[PDB]
Amino acid sequence: NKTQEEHLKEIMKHIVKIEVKGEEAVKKEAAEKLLEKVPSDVLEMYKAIGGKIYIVDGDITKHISLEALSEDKKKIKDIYGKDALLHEHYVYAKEGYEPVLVIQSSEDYVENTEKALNVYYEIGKILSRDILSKINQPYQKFLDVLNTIKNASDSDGQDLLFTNQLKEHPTDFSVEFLEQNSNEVQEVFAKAFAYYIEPQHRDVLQLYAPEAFNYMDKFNEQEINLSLEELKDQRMLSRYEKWEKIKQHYQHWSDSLSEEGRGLLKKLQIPIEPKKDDIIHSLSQEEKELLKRIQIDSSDFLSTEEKEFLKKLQIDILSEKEKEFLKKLKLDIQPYDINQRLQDTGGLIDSPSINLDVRKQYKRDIQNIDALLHQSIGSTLYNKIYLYENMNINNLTATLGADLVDSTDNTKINRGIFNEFKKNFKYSISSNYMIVDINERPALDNERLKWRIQLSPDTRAGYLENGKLILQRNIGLEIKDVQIIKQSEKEYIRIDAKVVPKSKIDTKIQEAQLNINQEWNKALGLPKYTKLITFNVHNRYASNIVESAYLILNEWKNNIQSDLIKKVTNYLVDGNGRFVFTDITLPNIAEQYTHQDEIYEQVHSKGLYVPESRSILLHGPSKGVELRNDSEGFIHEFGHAVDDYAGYLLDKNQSDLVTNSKKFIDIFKEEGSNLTSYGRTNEAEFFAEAFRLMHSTDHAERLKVQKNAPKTFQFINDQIKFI
Amino acid sequence: NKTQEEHLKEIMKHIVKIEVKGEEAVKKEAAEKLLEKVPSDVLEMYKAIGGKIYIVDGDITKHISLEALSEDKKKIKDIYGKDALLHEHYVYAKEGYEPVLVIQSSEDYVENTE
Amino acid sequence: TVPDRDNDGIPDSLEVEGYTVDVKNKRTFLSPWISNIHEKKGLTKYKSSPEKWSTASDPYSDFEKVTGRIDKNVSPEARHPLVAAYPIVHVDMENIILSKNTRTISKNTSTSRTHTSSNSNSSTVAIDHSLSTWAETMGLNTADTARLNANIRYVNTGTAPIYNVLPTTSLVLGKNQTLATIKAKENQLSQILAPNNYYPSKNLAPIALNAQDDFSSTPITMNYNQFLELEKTKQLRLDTDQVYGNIATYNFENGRVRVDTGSNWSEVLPQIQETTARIIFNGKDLNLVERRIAAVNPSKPLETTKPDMTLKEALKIAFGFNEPNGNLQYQGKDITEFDFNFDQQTSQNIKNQLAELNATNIYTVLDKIKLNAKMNILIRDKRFHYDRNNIAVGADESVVKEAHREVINSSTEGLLLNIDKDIRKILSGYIVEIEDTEGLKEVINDRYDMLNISSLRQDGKTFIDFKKYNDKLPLYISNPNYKVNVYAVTKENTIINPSENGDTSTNGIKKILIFSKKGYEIG
Amino acid sequence: TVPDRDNDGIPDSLEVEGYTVDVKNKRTFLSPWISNIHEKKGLTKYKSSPEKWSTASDPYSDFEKVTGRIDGNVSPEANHPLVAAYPIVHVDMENIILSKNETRTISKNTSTSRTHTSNSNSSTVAIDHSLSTWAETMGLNTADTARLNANIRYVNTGTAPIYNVLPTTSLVLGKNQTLATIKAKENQLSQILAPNNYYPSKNLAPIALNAQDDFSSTPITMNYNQFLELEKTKQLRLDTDQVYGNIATYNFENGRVRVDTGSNWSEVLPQIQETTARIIFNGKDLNLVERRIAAVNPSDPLETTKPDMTLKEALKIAFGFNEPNGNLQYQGKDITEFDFNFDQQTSQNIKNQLAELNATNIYTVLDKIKLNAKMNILIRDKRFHYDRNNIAVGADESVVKEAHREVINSSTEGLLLNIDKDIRKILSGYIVEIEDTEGLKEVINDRYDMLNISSLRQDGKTFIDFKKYNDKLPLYISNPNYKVNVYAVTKENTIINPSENGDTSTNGIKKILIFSKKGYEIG
Ligand SMILES: [Ca+2]
Ligand SMILES: [Ca+2]
Ligand SMILES: [Ca+2]
Ligand SMILES: [Ca+2]
Ligand SMILES: [Zn+2]
Repeated sequence: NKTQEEHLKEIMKHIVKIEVKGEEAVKKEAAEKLLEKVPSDVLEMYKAIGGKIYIVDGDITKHISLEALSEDKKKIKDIYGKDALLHEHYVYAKEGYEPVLVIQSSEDYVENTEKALNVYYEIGKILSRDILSKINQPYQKFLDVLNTIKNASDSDGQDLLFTNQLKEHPTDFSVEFLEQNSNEVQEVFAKAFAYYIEPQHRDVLQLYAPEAFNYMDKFNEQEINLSLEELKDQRMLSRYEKWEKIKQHYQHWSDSLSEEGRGLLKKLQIPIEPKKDDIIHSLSQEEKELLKRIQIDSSDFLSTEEKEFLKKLQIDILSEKEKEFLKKLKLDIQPYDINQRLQDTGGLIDSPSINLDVRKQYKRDIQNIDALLHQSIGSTLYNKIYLYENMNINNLTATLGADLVDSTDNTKINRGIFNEFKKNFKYSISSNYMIVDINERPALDNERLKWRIQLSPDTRAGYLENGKLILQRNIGLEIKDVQIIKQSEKEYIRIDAKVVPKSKIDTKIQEAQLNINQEWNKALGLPKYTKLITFNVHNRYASNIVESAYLILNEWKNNIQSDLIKKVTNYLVDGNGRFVFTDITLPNIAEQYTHQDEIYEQVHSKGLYVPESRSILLHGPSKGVELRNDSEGFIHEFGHAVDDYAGYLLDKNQSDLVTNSKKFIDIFKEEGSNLTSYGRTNEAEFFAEAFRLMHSTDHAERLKVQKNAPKTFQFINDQIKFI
Repeated sequence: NKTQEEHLKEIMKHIVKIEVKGEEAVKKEAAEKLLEKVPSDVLEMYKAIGGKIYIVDGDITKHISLEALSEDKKKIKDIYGKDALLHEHYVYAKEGYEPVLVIQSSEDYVENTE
Repeated sequence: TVPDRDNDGIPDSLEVEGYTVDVKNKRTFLSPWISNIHEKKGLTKYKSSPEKWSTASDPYSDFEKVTGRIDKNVSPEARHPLVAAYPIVHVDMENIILSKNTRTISKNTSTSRTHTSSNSNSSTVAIDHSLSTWAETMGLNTADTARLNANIRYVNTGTAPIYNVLPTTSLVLGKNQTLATIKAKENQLSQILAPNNYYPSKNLAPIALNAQDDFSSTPITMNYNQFLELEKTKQLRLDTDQVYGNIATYNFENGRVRVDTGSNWSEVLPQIQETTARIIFNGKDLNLVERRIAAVNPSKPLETTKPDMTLKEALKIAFGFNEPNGNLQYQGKDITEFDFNFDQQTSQNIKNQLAELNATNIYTVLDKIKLNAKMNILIRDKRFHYDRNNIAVGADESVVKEAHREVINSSTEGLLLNIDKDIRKILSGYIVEIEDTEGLKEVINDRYDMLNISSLRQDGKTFIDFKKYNDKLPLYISNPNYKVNVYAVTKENTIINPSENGDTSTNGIKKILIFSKKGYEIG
Repeated sequence: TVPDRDNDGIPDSLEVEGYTVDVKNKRTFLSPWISNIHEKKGLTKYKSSPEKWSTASDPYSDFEKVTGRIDGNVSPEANHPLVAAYPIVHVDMENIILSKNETRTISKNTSTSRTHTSNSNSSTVAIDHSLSTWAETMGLNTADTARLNANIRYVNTGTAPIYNVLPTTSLVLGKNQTLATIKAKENQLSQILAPNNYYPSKNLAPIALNAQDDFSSTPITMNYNQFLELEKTKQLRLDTDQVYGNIATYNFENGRVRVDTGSNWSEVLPQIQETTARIIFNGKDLNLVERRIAAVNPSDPLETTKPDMTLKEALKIAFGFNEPNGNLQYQGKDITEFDFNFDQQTSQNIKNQLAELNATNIYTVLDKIKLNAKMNILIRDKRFHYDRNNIAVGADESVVKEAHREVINSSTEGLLLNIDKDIRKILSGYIVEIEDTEGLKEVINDRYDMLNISSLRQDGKTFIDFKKYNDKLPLYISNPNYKVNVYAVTKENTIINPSENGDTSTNGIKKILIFSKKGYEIG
């Protein structure tokens, strides 16, 4: 316990002094103790935009740089909204193209909260009005903060951070309001910065308005360094000094290059296009006569470019046994692309879904590229490195790739689809080769996603001369923040990521797999160790494919009664069933080439039922030609599963499906011509289409099958009677 | 020596709770706290001879895999030699070539010995 | 790492956001309030204050009140955190004898706990005046000095027990003449006086002032003027103070409850009386029952951290009102039958809270009225009249007739009927007259002190006795044409002395007939 | 971290710049003063001293005053850190009874009041001199000896309770003739004396000097000359010391408030009296109220570190002045109705501060006048005339006549009219006379002590009685043309003895005409 002479020692430690430095040295040291609390980043940015820090004495209107101010600008309202005059006040900041910070010096900045609070308010007003208004900030993130503040239950944040004009605004805050009232948003950001910096009021700003506290805390931790580097991006000499340091560091690996390495890098840049005479001379037989007479614009297996290439090959010289030659000649005209092979395989370059020596040439060239990419990044010439990428949305998803951008003006982002995008985009896995940039270049018209990669100390890469860099294979990326920016009046998406090893991301996916298996055995009544859901995921949009499985299976659960679910899933558990929710290509998850007969008979589409092993696939990025979302794709494949299980309940030694019986082919020729065009190809697709549309979300699509095919409705409701 | 507010702290450590997970999460975690004590080897062997571990709710004769049991096999004697009925009891094991372990789930497996 | 400011043992978020105490597999289990589970079982939603070790400022903590780790004598409606637990003791005087310092007068007194228009507990002793002049009967001249002697029983009505120390009661005659001072014998009796019990209990001997075996008790004496004032008023008054001894605490090491020498009731009563709102009520058995409920005090920053207390919830947690089908009631008795009395400050406050809500009728807005600390509310039964002491001392003629209206026997010998135990507290007797049709009335026991003909019966139904004071002979009418009238006298109309003219007649007694029959076969 | 020089719980920059206690979701939070929120809620901007554990040198700290962790009996204007909490006890004597040491006895009802002349407190008893020679009634010789007896009550007007101890009171006749010394029996009574309450409180019996119970206390006796002077002056004088006993303090581990034996009032009162500025005020109901506000003493380095206290802010935090529309006023009563009396040194200081500011009207510059410690300010009311003890004993004739403007029920039985409660205090009696049309005036109570004809009625008004000294008969109006004057006298004009010539008549008594009406239906 403390005795009394110890209290004498504490109170003399606060009271007694030994050295007095006069006036002006303490005047100088009080000002630096004032400016020590501010992050150094905004001082460096105020240094870079052309600002001067003037610690003066006496009056502040008597300084030279504030001489030409009018009578009107000398009426200043402080942090609390009350009146002041500039010959009475002590800090003013000059606006425009040459800003000036003027601070009256005194010994009252060391202990007081008020004067230091007003100084940090003026510094925050500089930050909101000058630095951030050169990269078009504040923006939609801070508008979400503002609408969270003014739609609260309690009315203390509105009193603390808003003026009277922002109170009486009856609706919410749109981006029009940030356009034509940007100075009010600047005042609000300044006031939040002021209450966050001064360490007496930090707990008060946490208590009265917590969301502004979270915003400013995450801002002063990460976004201020990111914004300083993006402000240096607007300047050219910083770009070329970063260019200089990267070229000097990566000089010796470009000095240790051979001709074969440069040829491999250039063949990794562009696809090796196929030539046409080597295609035509390859046949020379009856095969030329099968290529010569053919319905070009009738078969639905090849794309537009591929049918045009075959139309180009007719001038270089049918749903029957000729189209197998089309399946075989689909892979024959595809360019030698390393990126497409790495993008489609998902790490298994031994997947035998293409030709033999082409697979071997792929594998040897990929091992050559990975063996040449051996140089680490860990160096002493630089601090944190910010490497960019412009990427298309269609490389991640085709479900949101069309409705991301609004239809009225194509320079906006639709906010509902943006929140659907933002909801579960937590991480990323880079299997293919990220050809990244050193500095910023503007994007192509299809590419609104503007990545920004922060590296690792163990990043392995190689250098190119034209202003690019390439990353290696199997890199883990954990997403930090996804926000809408504006650049040159075109609204975009900015995405940050942070490099992690692959084992953490696959550990997360293993944990999520075990959790979804426990939950959907618990909801279906199945054995403890059954593996019914699995994830073979390796691509960039991994997290949303992991998270969207829950919505897919719940929507399949809600659209069908529970008895058919239980019975057909019991059949699938008996037949080694899975529900592969993957985002890699369909012939490469190894539930499908372990039962097919030919390589060119492989299938790539939305959902797929493997008849021998009783599996249901799904594809992540790709969107169906018919479907509206993936949940109808899962019901669409559960249709084929019900077809197989009904084919087993006619005879346990006979045909696999109930639609191959001739007791449904008559109904398929009677009522198979009143519904959508996808099922019209043959009987099984109409079967799955009827089973998809009978269990719709809204009941009117269920009632269309009631009105158009009533006997098929009665037959399908007799096919549920198999229990 | 222990003073009295330390006994207040021990008894509040046994009494007070902060988070309640509903019913079914505690139902799930009670069953895994039941099966944590068994050696993993007999679970792996029961996995290898073709057995299924079914943690169910409600009645245990109402499950599908115990549907075809006769009237005679629903008279079970427990550990102490006394009588029980399968719609009153809570665990049965099915004999033969495809064995099945059926456990009624509850929050009574965490503290009880019986 | 768990936030706990008040050191009572419950975390903060539990206390602001609701918590409840459940017993599951024979083990206590405290947990947050989750409505879809806990509404079905019938558990109680508790709230309290995060910065007070006890919300109502009584020496039992919040944890010890909600979980049961308390001295078990504490009443069941004080196990809630918001109801204050503290003793309320007054003195019950059974019977008195006046002797001259046979020729001594012996009466049976009926005392009651009073509340006039906070400190101390007063009770008003009413001496019986019926048949057994007092100055003649004791034989007293002018220069006499009388002697007083009586039997008392200390009676608790509070919510917390008293250990070993009884209070010190003053005996006041009239307005402010102190007669004597009653103190505790032997300075320690080693007893317990629980809630709702008598010391000494109902099957022992009462404590006698100036006892037989004691001799060192000072004689309680009077002079002549005080003796005449005691005869002309028939009233005393007992003013009891608040020394209540120590507090029993709970030992967390081995479940033992013992009297703690370092904790005292005299240092926790003036906080209960400063932070809580008092609601006095007499609907159960027409006695003034005092309770205190914890409430906010707006100008104190550690008092606005109490839970928000309405008046509906205050009645529910203190007195056991319930709403079975939306009507808030007290064991069938509905609250449109009770009036609300206030004192002046809380009257102004309730008028402001009513003028705020645009409401005029208080009985429909009870879940919207918020209580604050230092309020005072008195809830009385509508059917009765009250005097200055707020003792039930009268009723209207209609309810007396309609309560006596279900008559069982009516003849020339008496009257037997069923009578309620609320109406038996306001009647001082019965008399029967015969009124002639030309206008001649005939009162049969024409004195102010022959009224006590009624006697409580082992059946519970009292028999009005016509025999006892008619020279033990019943009533013979000469003509059944003119009527027989029997009437009860109610305690605000009962006269206790002759007038200045020495009148002993029946005129001046304002009548309330319980009987109206023409005398013949009808009755 | 954050510097804390005094270890009271509040940091320094908050204590110099303004801090306040806010509650958000039922948790006490100590905040810097942010004026754009805290004026809308109605919170208060406190300020205190960085280097004192209590700013006004009273036993309660700064943090325990601003947060409510304080003894609950402390008055609400002593919760501010700049207002000192300390008890002020004087003695209230209700009646006196004079008797001969063996009818021959006297029983009069007295009216006492607290005085302040030009640190210790006292009170002055004015024995009522009207009807109901003292030596003739008592029958006293020159060889006599008198016995004095009375009923007293201790009254507190301070801002802190006193636990278990009562002061030691001397009784003074004339100037320095001590008749008796009053002490509290048994030395520890287990009582409480809250601010603005009595002991024993108004619904119990008063303390009697040498009561009917005890005998062994000292009989109060006088000789013949003391009885002569007491018949002359009608005025005793009580003097009270300052032994107030121990202090109730707070505990943080369980919230209990207990009498700590290691802390005493008699060693903390001579710090409050040395570091504060005392303001006396009687605008409430003409009784003197004393408060002490902490102020800056310029020559002491730990006393210049208090906040600066203007006289406006001192009146606001002490007495509940507020300014609704600029004019600072006290419940409508504007401050131009109030004087300012100073003692010598602070009059010198106020005159130097007014000469510095080049202003002459003190009522317009109250926000610029700074208070220093060790001042004495007396703020009285302008309407009345005050005697040597700052007690209202006189008035001007305008308000005395305007008190009797509002008439209710005039007749010849008396006058019943609505009169103000402030103007009842200065008036001592009424004179009632009959004037003919011809010019003769006949006073109907022709003595100096038959003037007590007014009497308050418990609804809140007074009823003048005409029958009271006319042999209980109504007013004889033979010819209703001529009129009856009934009018009043003030205490500075009232005679309290027979004259030196022996004149008992009403001549020589100054008078204010309040009433003359015709006699018929108007009156
Ligand atoms: Ca607590
Ligand atoms: Ca608590
Ligand atoms: Ca301090
Ligand atoms: Ca302080
Ligand atoms: Zn199709």
